[PDB]
Amino acid sequence: MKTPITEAIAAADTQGRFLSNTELQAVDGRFKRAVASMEAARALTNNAQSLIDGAAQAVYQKFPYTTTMQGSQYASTPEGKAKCARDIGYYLRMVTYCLVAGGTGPMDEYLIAGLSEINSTFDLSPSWYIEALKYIKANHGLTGQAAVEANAYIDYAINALS
Amino acid sequence: MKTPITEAIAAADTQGRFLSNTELQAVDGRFKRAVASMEAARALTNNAQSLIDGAAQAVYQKFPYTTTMQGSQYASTPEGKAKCARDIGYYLRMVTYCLVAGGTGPMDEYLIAGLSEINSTFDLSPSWYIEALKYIKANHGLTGQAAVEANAYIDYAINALS
Amino acid sequence: MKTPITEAIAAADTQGRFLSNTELQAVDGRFKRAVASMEAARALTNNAQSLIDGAAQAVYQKFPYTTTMQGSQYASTPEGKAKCARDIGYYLRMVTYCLVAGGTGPMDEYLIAGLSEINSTFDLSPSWYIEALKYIKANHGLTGQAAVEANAYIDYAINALS
Amino acid sequence: MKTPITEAIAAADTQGRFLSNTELQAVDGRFKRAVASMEAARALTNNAQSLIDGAAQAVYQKFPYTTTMQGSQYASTPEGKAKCARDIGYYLRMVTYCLVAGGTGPMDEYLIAGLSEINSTFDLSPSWYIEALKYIKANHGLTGQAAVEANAYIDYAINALS
Amino acid sequence: MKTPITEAIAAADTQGRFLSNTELQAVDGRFKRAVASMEAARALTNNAQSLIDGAAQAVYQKFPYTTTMQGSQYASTPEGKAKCARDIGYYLRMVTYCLVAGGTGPMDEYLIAGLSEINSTFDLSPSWYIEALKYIKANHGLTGQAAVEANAYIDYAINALS
Amino acid sequence: MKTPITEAIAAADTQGRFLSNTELQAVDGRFKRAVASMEAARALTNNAQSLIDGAAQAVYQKFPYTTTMQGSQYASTPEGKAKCARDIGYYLRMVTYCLVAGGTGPMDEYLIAGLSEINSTFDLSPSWYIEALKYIKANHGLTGQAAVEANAYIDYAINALS
Amino acid sequence: MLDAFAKVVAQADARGEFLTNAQFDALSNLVKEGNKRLDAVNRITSNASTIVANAARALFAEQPQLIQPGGNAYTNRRMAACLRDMEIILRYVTYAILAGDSSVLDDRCLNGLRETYQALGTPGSSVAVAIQKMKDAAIAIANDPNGITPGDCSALMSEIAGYFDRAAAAVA
Amino acid sequence: MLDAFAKVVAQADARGEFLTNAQFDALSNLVKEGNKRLDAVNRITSNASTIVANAARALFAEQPQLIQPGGNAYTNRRMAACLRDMEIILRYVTYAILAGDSSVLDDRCLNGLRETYQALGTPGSSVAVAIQKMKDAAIAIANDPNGITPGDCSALMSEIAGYFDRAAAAVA
Amino acid sequence: MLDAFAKVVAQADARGEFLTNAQFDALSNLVKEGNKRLDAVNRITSNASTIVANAARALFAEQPQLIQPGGNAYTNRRMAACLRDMEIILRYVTYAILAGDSSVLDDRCLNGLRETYQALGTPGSSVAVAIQKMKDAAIAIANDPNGITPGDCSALMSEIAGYFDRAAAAVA
Amino acid sequence: MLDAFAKVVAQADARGEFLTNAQFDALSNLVKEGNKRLDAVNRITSNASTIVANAARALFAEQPQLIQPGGNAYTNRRMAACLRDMEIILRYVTYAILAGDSSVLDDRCLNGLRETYQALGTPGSSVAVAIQKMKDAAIAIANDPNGITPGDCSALMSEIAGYFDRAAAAVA
Amino acid sequence: MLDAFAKVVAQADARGEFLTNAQFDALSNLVKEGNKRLDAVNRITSNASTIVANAARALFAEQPQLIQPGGNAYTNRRMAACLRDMEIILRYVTYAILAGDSSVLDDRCLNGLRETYQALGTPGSSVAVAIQKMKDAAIAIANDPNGITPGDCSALMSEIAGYFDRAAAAVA
Amino acid sequence: MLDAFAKVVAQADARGEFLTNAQFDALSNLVKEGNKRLDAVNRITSNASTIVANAARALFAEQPQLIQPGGNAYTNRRMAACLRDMEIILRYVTYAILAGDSSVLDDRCLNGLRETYQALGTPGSSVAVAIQKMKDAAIAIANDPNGITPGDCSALMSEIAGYFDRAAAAVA
Ligand SMILES: CCC1=C(C)/C(=C/C2=NC(=C\c3[nH]c(/C=C4\NC(=O)[C@H](C)[C@H]4CC)c(C)c3CCC(=O)O)/C(CCC(=O)O)=C2C)NC1=O
Repeated sequence: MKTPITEAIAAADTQGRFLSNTELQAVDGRFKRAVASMEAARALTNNAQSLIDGAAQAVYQKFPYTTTMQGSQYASTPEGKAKCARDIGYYLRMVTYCLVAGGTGPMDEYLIAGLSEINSTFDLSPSWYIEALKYIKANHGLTGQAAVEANAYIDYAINALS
Repeated sequence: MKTPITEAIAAADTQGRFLSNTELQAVDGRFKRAVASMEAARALTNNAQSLIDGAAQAVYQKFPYTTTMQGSQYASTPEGKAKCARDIGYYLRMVTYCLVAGGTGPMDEYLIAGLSEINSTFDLSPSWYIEALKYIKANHGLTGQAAVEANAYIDYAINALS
Repeated sequence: MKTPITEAIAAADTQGRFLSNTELQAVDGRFKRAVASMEAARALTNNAQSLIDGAAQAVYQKFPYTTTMQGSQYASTPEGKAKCARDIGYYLRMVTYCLVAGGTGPMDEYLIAGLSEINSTFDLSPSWYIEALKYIKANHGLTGQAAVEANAYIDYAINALS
Repeated sequence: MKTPITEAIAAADTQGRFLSNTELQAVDGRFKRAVASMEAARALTNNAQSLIDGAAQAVYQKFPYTTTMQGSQYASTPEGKAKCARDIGYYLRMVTYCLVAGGTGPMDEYLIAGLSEINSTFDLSPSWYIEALKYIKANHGLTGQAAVEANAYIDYAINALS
Repeated sequence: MKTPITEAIAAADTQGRFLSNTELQAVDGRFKRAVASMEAARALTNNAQSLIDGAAQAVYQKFPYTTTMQGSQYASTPEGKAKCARDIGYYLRMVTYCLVAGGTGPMDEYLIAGLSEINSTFDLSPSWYIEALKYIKANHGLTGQAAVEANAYIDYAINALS
Repeated sequence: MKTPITEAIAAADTQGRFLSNTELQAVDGRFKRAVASMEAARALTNNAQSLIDGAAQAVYQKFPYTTTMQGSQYASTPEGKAKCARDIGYYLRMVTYCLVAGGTGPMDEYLIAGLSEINSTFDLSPSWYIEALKYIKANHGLTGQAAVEANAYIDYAINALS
Repeated sequence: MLDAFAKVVAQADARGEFLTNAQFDALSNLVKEGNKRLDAVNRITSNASTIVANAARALFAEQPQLIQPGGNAYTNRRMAACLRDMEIILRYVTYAILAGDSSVLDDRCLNGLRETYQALGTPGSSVAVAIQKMKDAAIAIANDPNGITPGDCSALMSEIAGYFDRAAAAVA
Repeated sequence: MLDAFAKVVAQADARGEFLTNAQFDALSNLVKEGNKRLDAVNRITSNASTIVANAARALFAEQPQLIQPGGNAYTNRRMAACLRDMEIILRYVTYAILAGDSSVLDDRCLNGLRETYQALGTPGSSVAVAIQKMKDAAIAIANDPNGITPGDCSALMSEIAGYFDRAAAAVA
Repeated sequence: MLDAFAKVVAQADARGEFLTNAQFDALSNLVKEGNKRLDAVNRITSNASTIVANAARALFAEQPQLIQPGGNAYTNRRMAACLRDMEIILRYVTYAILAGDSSVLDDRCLNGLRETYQALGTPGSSVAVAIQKMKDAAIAIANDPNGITPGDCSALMSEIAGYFDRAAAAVA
Repeated sequence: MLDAFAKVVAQADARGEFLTNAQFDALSNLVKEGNKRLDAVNRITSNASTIVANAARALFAEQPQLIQPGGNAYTNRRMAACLRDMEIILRYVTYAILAGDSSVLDDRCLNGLRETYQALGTPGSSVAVAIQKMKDAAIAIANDPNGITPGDCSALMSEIAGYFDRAAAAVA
Repeated sequence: MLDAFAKVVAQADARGEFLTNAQFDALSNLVKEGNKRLDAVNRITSNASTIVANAARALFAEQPQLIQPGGNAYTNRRMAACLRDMEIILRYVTYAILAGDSSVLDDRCLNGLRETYQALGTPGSSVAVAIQKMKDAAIAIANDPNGITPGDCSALMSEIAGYFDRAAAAVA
Repeated sequence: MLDAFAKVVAQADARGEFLTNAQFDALSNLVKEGNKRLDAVNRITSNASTIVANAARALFAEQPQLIQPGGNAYTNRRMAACLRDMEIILRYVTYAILAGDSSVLDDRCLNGLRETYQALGTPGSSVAVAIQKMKDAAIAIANDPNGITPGDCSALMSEIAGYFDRAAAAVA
C-alpha cells in the first residue's frame, strides 16, 4: 500500500541498498505532517454522519432526476437511496484512511483501481460522486494545514473521477 | 543525481502520476532537515584544510609504511604525499556535497561508482581512506543533529570501502 | 482496418503463408453477406437526417435535464444542441461504414478507441448515446437480413458504451 | 487444427474480443462452400482404392528404377510396394480430411509438419509423391466447384513437396 | 567462419576474457594437425580433375536414369552434364577449404547453409551427391592421418545430406 | 568447470551439433600439452611445503607491518600466521589443479569467483598474495615448457588480483 | 482447438480410416442447421453486456455477503475482476457454440479454474450461480421467436445449456 | 492495411461524409465480380512453386553472372535468400489481388526494399526481371480459359499486372 | 535529473571546489521559501483535470479546424492523444516547479518533441496555445490569495511562467 | 508491503469501519516516538559492515567446519554468498524497524528461505547463530546512551529483538 | 559439466588435498590412451546418420505398433521427434566418450527424461531398444580393425557400452 | 571473423578456385612459425594488468588535464571506463595476433569507435597515446630474449606493431 514509508523502503529495495539519509528525511517529513493529517482524520470521522447525509442531499439537489427516474442505478427507491449513502460513506472513509496512512495507498487500492469499469458497468455517473466530494470539501469545517491535508485527498478523488 | 526531491519525482514519473501528498511530505522533510545539514556543510567547509591535513597524518600514523615504502602508490615521495592529500580532500568535498544535496547522489556518482576498480588497479588500500574518514568523524567539532548529519555521510563512505 | 479480407490476409501473413482455401472461403462469405449489408447501408444513409433528428429527441425525452441544466456538456444552448446532433450523426455514419467494410474496423478505429477517455474527460454520459442507438435500432425500417446486419453493428456500439 | 471456424475463434481470442460479424461471415462462407467440399470428399473416398492403385502405377511408370533398384527405400520388394501404396493412401486420406474440415489443418498437422525431415532421413524422393498427386488430380472424375475444392488441397500438397 | 582459432577467440570474447592457456592449447592442436590436413588438401587439389570426372561417372552408374530422363534437373543434355560436374567440383573444393582452414566453417558457410532448400526447389536428389562423395572417399589415394582428415570432412558432407 | 574438453563440448552443444574435427584437434592439443603440464603439477606438489613456507616469508619481508600490527586480519599472532600459510597453500593447490585439468576452471570456480568481495570484507590486501605468487614463480625450479605452463597459471592469478 | 468437423477427423485419423457414409451424413446435417447456430451466437453476443450486468446484480441481491466489507467482491478491483470473469466465461461459451465442440472452453477457460478460485478464496458455488443465471438469460434471448424465420431450435438450445452447465460444474 | 472497401471508407471519413450513390454502386460492382478475383488468387497460389522455380531458372540462364563464383546468388545461402525473396514478393502480390488494393504490398513488402538491396549489393534490375517473369506466368495461369466458366477477366488482368509492375518499379 | 541543489553541486564539482558563502546563502534562501513552492505544486496538481479540460475546450472553440473531420484532433483516438499530451506537459512542468530546475522537463518531455509533432503532422503552434492557456490558469490558482497565509509569491510565479514558456517555445 | 499505519487501516477496511479513538491514539503514540525509531535505523545502518563482519568472524571461529575444505562456506564463491545473505537479512530487518511491521521482512526475505537452505545443504541452525550475533551487536549500537539525547528506548529494543528472532526462527 | 580430469580435481578439492602419485599416474594413463578415444569419437560421429537410420528402421520392423495409425511414431511430426531423440541421445553419448565422464549425458540429456516420456505417453522400453541397437552399431564401427594402427581398445569399448546402457536404463 | 587461413579461403572462393602451390606454401610457413606466435600471445596476456596500469599512469603524468576536476578521466566512474577501454583494446589486439588477421579487432572493437569518442567528448588523440605506450611495452615483453629458445621474431614483431598502430589510427 503506498505510504511515504513503504515508498522509501521500496526505493531502497529496488536498488538493493540499505536505507540512507534520503529516505529517513522523507519519513521524518511524514511524521511531522501527521499532526495536521491526524487532526483532519479525527474531525472527518467524528462528523461523518452529518457530512455523508449532507453530501447525498447535495447530489440530489444538483441532479434531481436521480430521485425520480426509474431504474436500479438511480436513487428513486429506498434501496437506491441506501446504496448511494453507502457509497458516499465509502468515499469519506477512504479519505480518512489516506490521512491516517499519510498517502493515497488506501484509496488507490480499495476504490480507484477498477473505478472506471464499475461506473460504466452499473451506469453510475462520475459527476454524482464529484458533487458529493465538493460538498464535503466546502463543509468539513477544517482550517489551516488540517484543511490542506483533507482537501488534498478529496481533490485527488475528484481528479480520479474526471 | 539521488536527492530526496529527485527520488520523489522519479517515483511519481515511473508510475506516470502527478505528484501527490506522499511525495510533497518527503520534500518538506528534506527542507526541515536542511537546517542541520547546511550547518554541517558550512562547518566542514570552513575547517576543510585543517581536517584534511590532520586526516592525512592520522593515516600515516596508523600505517607508517606508507611514508617509507618504495612505489608510486605510496606516500614516500612529495608527489605521493600530494596525491594522498588531494584524495582526502575529494572525500571531504563529497561529504559537503551530500549535505548540500540532502542525499548520497553526489558521492555515489563522483566517487563510489568505480571505486573498487580504482583501488584495485592503482593498489590503493581501502583501509587508508577509512582511517582518514574516522579521523574526520572524531574531529569535526560538530554536535547535535548537525553531527548526526555529517556522520551519516562519513559512515556511508566507510561502508562503501568495507 | 479490421474487415473479413484484411483479417484473412493478416492471418496468412502472421504465419508467413500464401492464402489458402480457408481464407478464400471467409472472403466468399463476406461477398455473399454484402448483399444484405449494402441494402442496410444505403437505407440508413438515405434516411440519415430523420434518424439523427429523431434519435436526438429520444435522448432529450428520456433525459429531460439535458435540455435545461447549465453547463457546456449539456444540450441546453444552441451550441450544445448542435454538438449532440453532430455526435449522433457520427455514430450513424460509423454504422454505415461498418456495413460497407463488412466489419467493425471503421467504428473501432474512428470512434471506440479513446471513447472511455473522451466521455470521462468532457462529462458525456454513455447512456445518452445508448438511448440514441436504441432509437435508431427500433426505427430504421429494415427487415430480414438487412435488419440483422444493421442491428449487429448498432448493438456492437451499445456494448462498447456499457 | 486450422479450419475457418477455429481461425475465426482464434482471432477473436487473441484480441480478447467476443465474436463479431466479421467472424460469423467467415463461418457462413465455410458452411456454403461445404456443399462442394463434401461432394469432393465423398467421391474421393468412394473411389479411393482405384485412385491409390492407379497413382502408384503412375509413379512406377514415371520412375521405373523404383521397381528394380536394390534398397529398402525403393519399391523393388513386396514390402516396399506395400509401403508405397500405404503412403499414397495417407496422402489421399489427408485430402479427404481437408475437404471435411474446410481447411488445411489436418494435412498440416498429420503429414506436412516433419515432412522434409522424413523424406531426407529415409531417402524418399518428393517427386515420387508429386507424381502420385498429379495422377489423382487428373483422374478424380470431378468437375465444377467440387473439382476446384479437391484440386486446391492436392495442389497444396504438391507445393509443400516443392 | 568456424576454425579452431576463431572458435577459441569467440569463446574468450563471449566471456569478455583475455585468451588463456585453454585456448592456446587448442590452437597448438590445430597447428600440429595441419601437417596431415595440408597433405590431404594438396593431394585432393592435385588430383581434382580425375576425382571429379570419376565421381560424376559413379553417380551415373549408380543412377542410370539421370543420363536419360527428360528434364533440366537431370544430366541428360550437355548443359545438365556440365551442371553436375560443376556441382561435384564445388563439393571437392569445399573439402579442400575445410582442410586448409582446419574446420567445417568454409563448407558450412558456402554450401550447407541453404542446402535443403536448394535441393528441394531444383529437384536435386541428395543421394546423387552422397554417391559422388563415397567415390571420392574410396579413391582419393590417401592413407594414415591424411586419409583420416580427408574422410572426416567428406563424411561430414555425407551426414549433412542425410 | 572450464577445461579444453568441456569447452569443446559446450561449443558443439550450444549449436546443437555433433563434435567435429575442429573440436577433436583442440582436445589433441590438450593431450599433447599435458606432458609439460603434468611435469609442472607433480613438481609443485612434491615441493609444496617449502614453496608455501618460503612464500609466506617473502610476504612478511616485503610487508613487515603484517607481522606486528594489531588486528585479526594480520599475521601478528599464531592464529594469523596459520591463516596466511593456509591461504598461500590454497593458491598453490589451485595452480596444481589448473595444470591437472588443462585450464583455469578449478581456480575460477574455487578461488576467483568472490575473491574481490572476500578481500574487501576481511581487509586482506591483494598485494600480499601477489608477492607470494611472485616468489613461487621465481623459485619453483622448473624450466622449458613445464615452466611456461606453471607460470601461465601463476600469472593468471596475479592478473586476477590486479 | 477443435470444431465439430475436426473432432470427427481426429477420431478417424487415430484409426487410420476414411470417413463412413454415416459420419459424412452427420456432418452434412450440422451444416444444414448452421443458420440457427449463427443466429444463436449473434443474439447472445449482441446482448452480452446486459446478460452479465443483470446476472451480477441478481447474484449480489441474493448473496449480499459477497459485497459487504471483507467479502470477495468488495472493493472496486475485486468487483471489476468478478465482472471480468463473468464476461470471460460467457465469451468462451459462445466460442464453443460457434465450434460445436467444448474443447476451446475446456482448454482455454475451465482447465485449472477450480484450483485458481480455491487458492484465491473465491466461492466457486457463487460463480456457478452467476453462470446459471447467464445461461437462462442467453437461452431466452437465443430462442426468442420474435423477429426471426420460424423453426425448431430445441436441440441447439440443449446443446447451449450443456456448455453452460459444463462451465458451472467445473467451478463449483 | 486497407482493402478496396476500407479505402473508400477512409476517404469519406476524412471529409466527414456518408457514401454517395456512385460510391455505393462502385463497391457493389466489385462484389459482383468477386468470383473472378477468388479464381485468380486460387490459380496463382496453387501454382506458386513452379511460377518461382521457372522464373528463377530463366533469370539465371539469361544472367549467368549471378551464379558464378563471386556473384550475388552464388553459395546455397545466397541462392536460398534469392528464391525466398521471389516467393515473398509473389505472396504479397497475391494479398494485394485479394484485397483489391496495393497497401499491404506497399507497406509490408516494398517500402525500404530498394535501400535494402543497395546496402547488400543485390542488383535490383535483376530482381525486376524475376518479377516480370512471374507476372507473365501468373497472368497466363490466372486467365487460362480451360476448366472454368467462360467470361471476361480482362480488367482484372490489368489490375494484376499493375501490382507486379509496381513491385518491379520499386526494386530497380 | 537535477534539482536546484544538485545543479550548484555539479557546477562546483567540475571546478573541483567547495561551495562559497554566497552559494550557501542562495541555497539557504530557497529552503526558507519552500513552503510557497509546496503550496504552488499542491494547488496546481489538485486542479489538474480542470486546467487541462478548460484549456482544451477553449483551444477547440478558437481553432474548430482541429476537430472537424480530417483535423488532427478528430476521432476519439486522436482527441484522447491530444488530451494526454496536455496532461503530460502539465505533469512535467509541475515536476520542474518542485525541483526548481528545468532539467526533468527538458530531458524527459521536451527533447525531440518538436520533431515528433513534425513527423505526425500535429500543429505545434496549437500545442503552444494550449500550454499558454494552462499556464494562465495554473498561475491564477497557485497565486490565489484566498485560503492561505498571506505573503508575496511573485518571484515564484515568474519562475513558474518561465517553465510553461519554455515548454511552449520547444513545441512551436 | 504494510507499515504500522497501513496495517490498522487494512484491518478497519475489512470490517467496513472508521477508526476508533483508541486506534487513533495508538497511531499518534507511534508518531510521537518516531525520533527514537529513526535513530535506531540510522545507527544500525551506519554500522552495517562491521555488524556483518564481526558476526561472520565469530561464527566461523565457533564453527570451523563451515570453512574447512568441503564445508558450506569453503571457496570464495560460497563465502561471498554467505556474507551476502547476512547483509540481506540485516537489510530487511532494518526495513521492518522503519515500518514498524514485519510484513516486508516476511514477504520479501523469510518466505521460502527455510526450503532454499534445505535444497542447498546450507545449515539453517548456523544461519540462526549468525542472526543472533547481529541482533546483539545491533541492539547494543542502537541503544548506546553516548552521543544522544537521553531517554527510554526499551520498548523499541524489544520490538527490534523480536524481528531478529523472527528471522532466526524462520531459517532454523 | 566435468571431464575425467575435472572429476579427480573436484574430489581432491572437497578433501583439501593435493593429488597423490596414484592419482597423477591414473590421469597420465588416460592421456597416453587418448588417440584411441579420439578415433572412437571420430568414427561414431562420422557414421551418425546411418547409425540412427538403421536402428530406427529395425525398431519399427520389430515394433509395427509404433507406426500404425494411432501409434506414438505415427504422423511425420511424431516420427521426426522420435528420430530427433535418437540423434540427441547419440550426440550426448559421444560427448561423454570425449570427456571420459558421464556427467554431461546425465545432466543435459537423461535427467527428467523418464518423466518426460511418461507424461507424453512415449514407450521408454522402446526407446531403450533403439539405444541398444545404436550401441551395437557404434561399437562395431569404433572397434573395426580395418584402416587403423593395430592395438587393443577393449577397455574403451567397455566404457562406451556403459554409457549407452546408462542411457537405456534411464528411459525404461 | 577470419583467421589468416580463412582469409585465403575466402579470396579463393570468390574466384571459384582451388588453392595454388604458392598459397599452400604461404600457409604452411605460418604454421611452421606458430610456436613464436603462441609465445607472443602468452607473454602479452600474462602481463596485461601491468601493461595497462603502467601506460595509464604515464598518460596521466604527461596529460594532467585528463584527471583534473572537469577532465574526461576525473571521477572514479570515468577513470574506471578509461582503464576498461585500455584493457578492451589490448584484449582485441591480442585476438588479432592469435588469428594473424585484423578482422576481429576491426569489426568488434574499432568500427564506430572514433564516432563514440566524438559523441562523448573523449580525446581520441590521448587514447592513441595510451595505445602507443601499450604497444611499446607489449613488444618489449613479447620479444624478451631471456627465458626462451633463441630465434628471430622480427617479422612477427612488425606484424604486432601494425595492429597497435591500426588501433591508434582508428581512434585519433
Ligand atoms: C583430429 C582428431 C585426431 C584423431 C582421431 C587422431 C587419432 C590417432 N589414432 C592414433 C593411433 C591409434 N589408434 C588406434 C585405435 C584402434 N586400434 C585398434 O586396432 C582398434 C580397433 C582401435 C580402437 C579405437 C591405435 C591402435 C593407434 C596406435 C596406438 C596409439 O597411438 O595409441 C594416432 C597415432 C598415429 C597413427 O598410428 O595413425 C592418432 C594420431 N589423432 C587426431 O588428432
